[PDB]
Amino acid sequence: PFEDKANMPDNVPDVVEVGATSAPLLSASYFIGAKCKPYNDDFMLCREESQGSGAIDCLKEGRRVTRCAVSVIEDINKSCLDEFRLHWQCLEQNNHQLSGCRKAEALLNKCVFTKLNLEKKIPGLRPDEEPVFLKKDPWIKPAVDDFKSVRAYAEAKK
Amino acid sequence: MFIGTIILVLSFLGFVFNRRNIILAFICLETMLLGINLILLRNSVLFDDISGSLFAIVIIILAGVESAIGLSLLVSYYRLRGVINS
Amino acid sequence: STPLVKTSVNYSYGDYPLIDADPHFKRVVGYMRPSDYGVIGLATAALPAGICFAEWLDPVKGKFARPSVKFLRVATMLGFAVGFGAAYARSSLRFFGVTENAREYKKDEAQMAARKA
Amino acid sequence: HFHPYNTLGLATQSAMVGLGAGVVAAAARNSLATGPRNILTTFSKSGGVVTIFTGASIAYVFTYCSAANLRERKDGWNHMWAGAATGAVLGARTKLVPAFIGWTVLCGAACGLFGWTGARFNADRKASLEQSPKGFVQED
Amino acid sequence: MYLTYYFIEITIFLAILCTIFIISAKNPMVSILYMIALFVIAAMYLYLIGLGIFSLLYIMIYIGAIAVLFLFIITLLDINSTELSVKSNIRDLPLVLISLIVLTISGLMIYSNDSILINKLLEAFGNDYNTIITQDWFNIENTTLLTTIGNVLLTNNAFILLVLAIVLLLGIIGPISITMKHK
Amino acid sequence: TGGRNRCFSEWQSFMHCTAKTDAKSRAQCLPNFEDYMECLHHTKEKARLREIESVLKQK
Amino acid sequence: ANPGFWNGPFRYLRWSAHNRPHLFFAFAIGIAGPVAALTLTPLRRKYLYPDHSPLPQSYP
Amino acid sequence: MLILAIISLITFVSMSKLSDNRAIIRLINIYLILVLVLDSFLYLLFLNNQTYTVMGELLIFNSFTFYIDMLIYFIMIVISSLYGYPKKELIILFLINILGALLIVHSNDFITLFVAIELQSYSIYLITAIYNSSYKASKASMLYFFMGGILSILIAYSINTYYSVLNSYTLHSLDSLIINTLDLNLILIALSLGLLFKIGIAPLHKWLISIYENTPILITIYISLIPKISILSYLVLSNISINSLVISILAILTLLVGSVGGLLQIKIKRLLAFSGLTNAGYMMLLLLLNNNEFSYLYYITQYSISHLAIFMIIIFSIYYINYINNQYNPIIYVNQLKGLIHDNAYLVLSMAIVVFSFIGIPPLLGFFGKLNILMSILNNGYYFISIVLIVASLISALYYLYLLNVSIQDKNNILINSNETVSSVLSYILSSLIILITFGFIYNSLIIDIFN
Repeated sequence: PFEDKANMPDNVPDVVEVGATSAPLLSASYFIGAKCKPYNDDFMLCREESQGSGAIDCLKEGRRVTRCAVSVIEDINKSCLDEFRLHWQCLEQNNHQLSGCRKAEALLNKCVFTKLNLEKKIPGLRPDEEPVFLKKDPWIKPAVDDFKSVRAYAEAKK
Repeated sequence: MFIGTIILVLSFLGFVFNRRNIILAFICLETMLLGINLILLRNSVLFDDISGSLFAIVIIILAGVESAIGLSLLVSYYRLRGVINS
Repeated sequence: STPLVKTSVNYSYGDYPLIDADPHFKRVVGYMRPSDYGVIGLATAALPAGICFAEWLDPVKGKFARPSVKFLRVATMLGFAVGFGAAYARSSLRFFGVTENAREYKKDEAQMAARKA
Repeated sequence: HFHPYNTLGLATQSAMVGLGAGVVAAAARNSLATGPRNILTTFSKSGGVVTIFTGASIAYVFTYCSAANLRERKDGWNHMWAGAATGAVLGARTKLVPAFIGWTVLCGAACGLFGWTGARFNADRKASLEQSPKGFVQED
Repeated sequence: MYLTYYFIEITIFLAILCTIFIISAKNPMVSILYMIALFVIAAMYLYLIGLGIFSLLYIMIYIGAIAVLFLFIITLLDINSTELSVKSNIRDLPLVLISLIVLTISGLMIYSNDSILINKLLEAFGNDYNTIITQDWFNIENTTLLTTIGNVLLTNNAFILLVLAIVLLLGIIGPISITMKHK
Repeated sequence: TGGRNRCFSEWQSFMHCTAKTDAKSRAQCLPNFEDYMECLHHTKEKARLREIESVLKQK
Repeated sequence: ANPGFWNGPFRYLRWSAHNRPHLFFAFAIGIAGPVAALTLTPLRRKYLYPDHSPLPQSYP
Repeated sequence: MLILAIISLITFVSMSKLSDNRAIIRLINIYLILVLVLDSFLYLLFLNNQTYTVMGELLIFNSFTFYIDMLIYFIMIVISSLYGYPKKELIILFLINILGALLIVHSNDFITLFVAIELQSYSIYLITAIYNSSYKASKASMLYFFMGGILSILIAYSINTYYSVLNSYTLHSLDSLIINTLDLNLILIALSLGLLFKIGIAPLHKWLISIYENTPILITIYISLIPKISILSYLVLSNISINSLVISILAILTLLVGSVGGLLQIKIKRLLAFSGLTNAGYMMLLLLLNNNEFSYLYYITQYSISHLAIFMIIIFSIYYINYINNQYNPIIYVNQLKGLIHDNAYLVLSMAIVVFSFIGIPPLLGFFGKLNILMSILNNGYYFISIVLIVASLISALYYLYLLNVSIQDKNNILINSNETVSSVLSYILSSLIILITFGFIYNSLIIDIFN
C-alpha cells in the first residue's frame, strides 16, 4: 500500500523559491541548458563534494538554479508564446517521442535564436545533428495536424 | 522474511516426514530452492539493485539443472526403461 | 579504445583460459603478448610432439600393436594448444623489473615511438 | 578469588535441561524399529533413555557444585571427582554387575578428568609460561 | 487505505495452506499439481513486493519447464505410493516435528540482526509494528532499467555466467550418458 | 559486484576508514561500521520510533 | 548413398553439403558470424563513436 | 587450460566409434604435458605469497591454491591411468568435476563458490550412476543426490542469511570485523557445517558409506578423494571461525571417536571408507586454527597419495582371490585376500608400508603428517583434542592393521603359474616409493613453503 504523506510547514532560514510547471518544459529543456549550464554545474559540484552533506546547497544553489530556470520560462512565455504552445501541444501527444515533433522544433528554435539567441548544443562531434530531414528514420505518424500549416506558412512567408 | 523461512521449513520437515512417495520428497527438496529465493529477493528489495538478485538468477538457472539431473537420475533408480525384475 | 569508460579487470595466469581487451591497463595486454617473444617460441613446438608422443605412450593398448591411427591429428592440435598457452604463459611482465627484462629493450622503444596513444 | 555456586540454582536449571534433552532427543529415537505407535507407546520404548539424560545432570553438576563447596577455588580436579557420580546413573543403566558399575564409574571419572573446556583460546603462542621478567627468552 | 489492499500482502497464509497440502496428498501427483499453485502464489508475492519480473520468470521457467517435467515423469514409471498420512504413518510424527518447528522458528529468529539475547528473537516478529518504510523521489535516474542492470552485473561477473554455461553443459551431457545406453 | 545501492553511501566512509590500516586500530571504523549497519537495518532508528510511540501510548 | 568423409576436406565439404546438407548450411552461418566479426576492424575504418551518457558530473 | 581440454574432447568423444579406451590416453598425456609446461607459474607464484584476483570474485593464492590444483592434476593423471591399461564414455565429466573442484579451491566469493560446489555435486551424482546396469549404483546415486540437495540448500541458506546481515558477499570484506555480531558467527558455522557434508561428520555419518560400498571400485577411489580435498581446501584457505566456539570441536569429537568406534567391519570398502573419513576428520582439526595452512597442505598430499595407493593395491589384488563378487565390484570382503604374501609379496610390502602410513609409524608419513597436525594443535592450545586425536590414531591403527593381519597369514593353495599384467606398475611403485622416501626430502619442502 503506497499511501501518501502530505504534511505541511515552512522553514525559516532562506528566501522561498518559485517552482516550475508541467511536462511542456521538455520542449524548453535545451533552452535552459546553454544559458543555465554553469549554475547547474556548480550546484551538482557542490552537492557531490560535500560527501553525504546535502541540504547545505539549498540557500546558495537550490535557490539560484531555480531562479535561472524561472527567468528562462518567463522569457519564453513572452518571446514565443504560441510557438512554444503548439510545440508542446504536439509534444504531449506522441508519447513524448521527441522525434515526433521535429518540424515544429525548427519553428521554435528559429524563434528562440531570433529573440533569445540560444542554441541546442548536443555535445559530440561525429554525426550530424538536429537538422536531419530524416530520410531513413522514424519521423512521425500523426504529423501534428494543427502545426503542419505553421511550418508550411513559415516556409511560405519566410 | 517470514514468507520464505516458513515455506523453507515446511519443505524441510516435509522432506523429513515423508514415509510415502519418493517424488513428493523430491519436489519438497525442489520447493526449498524457491523457499530460499523469497528470502533472497526481499533482502535485495529491502537493500538495493542487483547484488543478491544476481545470485537469484543464478540459483534459478541452476535449480533447473538440479531438477533435470534429478529426473534423469530417478529414471535409473531401477533397471532402465523396462524389463523383467522380481 | 574501442569501448566506453567501463573497465575490464583481468590479471590472468591460471588453469581457466583468458586473454585481454583492447586497452586500459598497466599489466600484459592482448596483441603485444603474442609478440615480444623469444627463441622459446618453439616451446609450443616442444609440446607439438609431446601430445604426439602418445604413440610412445602406447605400450600395448591392444595386444601387440603400435602407432595409434590418425587421431594423432587431434592430439597434434592439443599438442599445439597447451604449448601455445605455455608460450602465452611467457608473460615476462609488462614493464616491471627484476626479471629477464628484454621488455625494456624491445617494448620500451615501442611505447616511446607510439607517442599518440 | 572464586565464588561458590548456587547448587540449587544450577541444579534445577540443569534438570530442566536434562528433561528437555530427554524430550527432544530420547523421544526422537523412535525411528529405530517397526513398532509404530506415536505418543502413548513412544515412552514405552523410551522410558529407559529418559532420566538417563535427566539423571545425568542431577548426578553431575550437583556433585560439581558440591565439590566446589568442599574442595573450593574452582579447579579441574573437581571434574574427575564429579563425573564418577555420573557413572552411578550409568550404574543404574546396568544393574547386572556391581563390579562393572564401579568399573564404569572410575572410567567415567577418568573421562571427566580431561574435558574441562575444549577449544581453549587467548593463547596466541600457547604453552610457554614465563618466569619473572629479566629479559626473558625461553618462552613467548 | 483500501482495507483489503493492505492485507493483500499477507498471502503467506495461502502459502502455508498449500504446503500443508503438499506433503499430505492422496494421489502422488495431486501434490505436484498443488506445487504449481505454490509457485504461482510465490509469483503473486513477488509481483506484490515490487518485482513482477521474477514473477513472470517463475511462470516462464518453473511451471514452464521443471514442473512440466515433474508431470512428465509422473506419468511413466509411477512409483508405489503409500496411501496417505494414516495414523500409523503419523506415528513418531508429532513427537519430533513439533520440536523441529520450534527449533526452526528459533532459527528464523537467529536470522535477526545483532542482539546477543533472546530479545532479537522477539524483535523480528515485531519488525512490522514500529515501521513503515518511506520511499523517495527521482534524483538523477537517466535511463529506465529493471533487469537490464542484472545483465550489467552479468557482464561484470561474467565468469560465473561462463561457468554456468558449463553447468548447463553438464545438464545436457549427463542425461545422455546416463540414459541413452549406446550400442 | 555492488550495483547502485540505497546503502552505497556508507561504503566509502567505511572504506576510507580502512584505507588506512585502522582496522588494526580496531575501533576507528566502529562508528563508521555501525553507521553502515544502521543504513542496513535501521535498528536504533526503529528503537527510537518504538520509544516515541510508547510516549504516544501514554497520552 | 554416401555420408561425409573427412580426409579430403575440399571433397568432404562437397559431400557434406550434398548428402546431409542441413547442418552444413547452419554451420556456414556459424562461421559467417565471428569470422566476419573479425573482418570489421578495417571495414569500419573508424566509422563512428556512439557517445552516450549518464549524468556528466564535471571537474573543478 | 582445462576448459579447452573439455571442449576439445567432448568434440572428440562425439564422432567416435565407441572404442573409448584411447581417449583417456589422450587425456592422461594432455594433463601430463599441461602440468609439465604449466609448473612454470611457480616462479611468478610467491615473493610473499602475493594473491592474484580474477575480477573480484575469484582468488589465486599462489602458495596454497597453486599447490592444490597441482595435486588435483596429479591424482587425475593417476585415475586416468587407472582407467587405462571396464569403461563407458565418461572422462568429459571427470574433467568438468575437476573444473568445479578447482573453482571451489579458487573461489573468493560465494557466487562462484555456490555455482562450483553445485557443479561439482552434479558431477558426483552423474558419476555415481554411469554404470547404470547395477542395483548398487542405482540406489547409491539417488541417495547421494537427495542428501546433496539438502546440503546444497543448507549452503545456500547459510549464504543467504550472510547476505541478509551484510549487503556484500565476499569474505574479503569480512576483514577482521572484530565487533563480531553473533549471527555472523552462527551463519559462519552454518556455512561450515554445510560445506562439511562430504566428510560425513558423525551426525551426517552413515549415508556416504553405503554409497561408497555401492559404487564400483574404479569410482569410489575417485569420490573418496576429490571433494574430500576440495571443500576442506576451501575451508582452510579461508579460516571461517578462528576457533570452534564449541560447535565444530564437538563435531570432530563425535566424529573421530564415533567413526573409529566403527571398528568391526568385514566389508573392505566400508573399512577404507571409514579410513578416508577419519583421516579427513583429522584435517578438520586445523580448520579450527588461524594463520596455519602448512600442516594442512602437507597433510593432504601426505594422505591422499597413500589413499590412492591403498586403492591401487587392492585393485592389483583382484587377480589372486579364487572367487569374485559382482561384475562391477570385485573384492568387497577382507577375507577374500587371505594368503596374499604367498602371492607376489612385493605388493604385500607396498600394502604394508601404505597401511603403516595410515597408522603413522615415524620414518615415512605419520611423523610428517601427524607431527605437523599436532604442532598446529598445540600451537593454539587445544590440549584435550590432542589426546583424543591420539586415541583416534590408536583405534584407527587397530582396523588398519586388520588389513595387514588378514593380508599375510597363510594361503590355502596358490603359488605360481601366470602371464603378466603391468605398465601401470610404475604408478603404484611411484606412490609407494614417494610414500617411504619422503623422509629424504622432508626438509626441502620445509624451506620451499617457508618461501611461499
